[PDB]
Amino acid sequence: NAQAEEFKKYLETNGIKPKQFHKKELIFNQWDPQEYCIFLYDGITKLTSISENGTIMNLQYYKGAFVIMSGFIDTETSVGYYNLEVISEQATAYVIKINELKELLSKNLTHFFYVFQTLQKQVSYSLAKFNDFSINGKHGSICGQLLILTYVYGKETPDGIKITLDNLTMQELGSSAVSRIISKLKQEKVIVYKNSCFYVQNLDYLKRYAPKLDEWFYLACPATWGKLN
Amino acid sequence: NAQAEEFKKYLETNGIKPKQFHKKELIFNQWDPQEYCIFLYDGITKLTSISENGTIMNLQYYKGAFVIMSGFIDTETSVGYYNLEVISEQATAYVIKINELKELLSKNLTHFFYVFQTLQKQVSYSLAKFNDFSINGKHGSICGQLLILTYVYGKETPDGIKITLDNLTMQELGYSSGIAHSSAVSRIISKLKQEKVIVYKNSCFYVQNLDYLKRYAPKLDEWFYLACPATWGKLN
Ligand code: NA
Ligand code: NA
Ligand code: NA
Repeated sequence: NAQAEEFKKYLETNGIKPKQFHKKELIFNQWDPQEYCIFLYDGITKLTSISENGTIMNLQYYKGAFVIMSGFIDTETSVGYYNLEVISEQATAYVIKINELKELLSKNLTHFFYVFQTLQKQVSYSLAKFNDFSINGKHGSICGQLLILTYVYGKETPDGIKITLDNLTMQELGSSAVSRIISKLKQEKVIVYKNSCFYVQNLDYLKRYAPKLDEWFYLACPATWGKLN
Repeated sequence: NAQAEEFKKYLETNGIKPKQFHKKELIFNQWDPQEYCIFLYDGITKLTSISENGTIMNLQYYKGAFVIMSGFIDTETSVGYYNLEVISEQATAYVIKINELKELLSKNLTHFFYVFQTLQKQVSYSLAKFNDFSINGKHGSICGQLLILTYVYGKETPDGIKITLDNLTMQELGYSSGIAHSSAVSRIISKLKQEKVIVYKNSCFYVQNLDYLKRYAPKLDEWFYLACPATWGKLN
């Protein structure tokens, strides 16, 4: 992603070094008083919350390249008691104190527009998820999450759209009601297991039940949307 | 709102004037290829998506002051086939072409942060809406909406905390909770009047048990505490 590679060099040329993380590590957590701006360059993470019970909740997924900010840019304070956990085997990330970021984004508007637009993609993603769930319920959410994975990691082949993604990580991403919905799609031959890999074979099925997330992808990632359309 | 009033001045000093919009008007629409940045200074609006079927989906709500951009600041293309409908009697908004915005947010950083901060409030608001819904479902969603309406439009009266809105439609109340049809909403509200959490009296909604709403809208209450601590402190 060109605009992301440019933001990478802009951070390095300004002295900011990357950092490695491993599965189940927290890049930022809900208890640190210091808030941070995260440039997830490589890997897959998830935003998590906790209730009074101590139930963990999964709220959002992020793949690199992308930006995640745990604090408001102006006040420099938490936007919510969230933790950012790595679920891939490794993840390369740049961690920036929010105050440090603003003098940094000031001296180059192009990178400001980059970060600014990542927030926009985030807003509309959540509204398309809500829109799809409002119509086709949890079955719409699952088909949407499958549609995203298909567009991002899918390669067209004779067996279908192979999800180029380790089966470990792919099993996690996809509650008891959640298990049954995924399997029924497997039952209906929407996504098939074959030769240690998973292939998507009824892309129209996913587009049908996650139509607003299919639009979000079209309006936000047209080039990635076009390869399989 | 200090930083919002300062954004108002910056626009008027650049030739951008306010515009009156009456109820049911669309400040931007999903069919207009021109995308805009909307600085809703006063009034109440809702984001909608209209299907070919002709059904209408209520996705988000905004009061002034706030900022709603229909296009991506960089590409200037649509972020989604959405409309911004006015649901208050009148509304006051500064309507800007996206390309003209990059020219202004360039010259001032301070404002650019302001609009940047609104986006952050949107994201964390949708995630808090979602969070409270996963734990407490439709009941929590409605509690959340009532709680925010209590914080923002709360006046202490002998009949509890009066929600100072007019024509405050029960259906518009459910649309904001993420609930489409009036059956479920009617059911939930019934249990709330029975449990003496709310009362429908002078054509209007009064809150009588604030702690109850906080109990089932914690993540949304935690959002307002972190997002609008001044307004949050009114009733805590
Ligand atoms: Na934090
Ligand atoms: Na194509
Ligand atoms: Na539009």
